[PDB]
Amino acid sequence: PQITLWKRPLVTIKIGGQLKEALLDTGADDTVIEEMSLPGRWKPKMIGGIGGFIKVRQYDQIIIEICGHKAIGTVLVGPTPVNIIGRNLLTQIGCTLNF
Amino acid sequence: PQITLWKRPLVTIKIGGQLKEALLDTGADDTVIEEMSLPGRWKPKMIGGIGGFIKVRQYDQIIIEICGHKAIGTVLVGPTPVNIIGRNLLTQIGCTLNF
Ligand SMILES: C[C@@H]1CNC[C@H](CCc2c(F)cccc2NC(=O)CC(c2ccc(F)cc2)c2ccc(F)cc2)N1S(=O)(=O)c1ccccc1
Ligand SMILES: [Cl-]
Ligand SMILES: [Cl-]
Ligand SMILES: [Cl-]
Repeated sequence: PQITLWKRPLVTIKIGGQLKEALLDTGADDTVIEEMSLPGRWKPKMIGGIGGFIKVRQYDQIIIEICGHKAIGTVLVGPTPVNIIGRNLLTQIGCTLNF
Repeated sequence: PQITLWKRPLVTIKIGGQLKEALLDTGADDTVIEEMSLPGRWKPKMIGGIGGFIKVRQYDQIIIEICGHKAIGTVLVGPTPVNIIGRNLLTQIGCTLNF
C-alpha cells in the first residue's frame, strides 16, 4: 500500500496473539510496544528521545504481522505512550519513504 | 527519491541559509529543530515523546528546503536529540510510506 501522512500512520498489528494499533515510525530505530507478556528471555535496555529516557525489556526473535506482512525481530516492551513500529521491522516489510 | 530504512533516513535541510542534517520521521506530528535563531514571534507548545513532554518554541511560516524540496510551515525549536522533519512538512514535500 501507499500511506499518506495527512494523519498519523496507524496500522493494525498482530503480536503475541494480540491485535494492537501501532504507529509506523521512520524516526524510531527500534520497535516499542506497551506492556504485554512475550515469551522467552529478555534483557533490560534504556531508550530515549524527546522527553528523555524510559526503561524497557528487550525480547529477541519476536514475530509481528504488520498489514498482513510477517516480520521477525527484536521488540522492546515498556511504558511507551504509543505502540511504535521502528526501522528494525519496517525494513522487513520492505517499507520505503518516497517523494 | 526512494529512501530505504536500513539506516536512519537522514537528509540535508536548509534553514536560515544554513545546511543542517535532519531525520525524516513519520512518527512525529511536527518538525522540531535544535536551538537556532528564527525570525518573528513564537508561540508556546508542548510536544510529547517517549520520555514525556517538553516545552518548545513554535515559529510559523518558516522557509525550509528538505532534500532540495521547498516547504514553508511551522517549525518548533527546542531540546530535541536530533533535527526532526515531521508530518506537517513531509506532507508538503509529498512524502509517502510505501510497502
Ligand atoms: C515516537 C517518536 C517519533 N519518532 C521519533 C522518536 C523516536 C524515539 C524512539 C522510539 F520511539 C523507539 C525506539 C527508539 C527511539 N529513539 C531513537 O530511535 C533515537 C533517535 C531519536 C531520539 C529522539 C528523537 F526525538 C528522535 C529520534 C536518535 C536519532 C539520532 C541520534 F543521533 C540520536 C537519537 N519518538 S519521540 O522522541 O517520542 C518524539 C519525537 C518528536 C516528536 C514527538 C515525539
Ligand atoms: Cl531486530
Ligand atoms: Cl530493501
Ligand atoms: Cl505547517
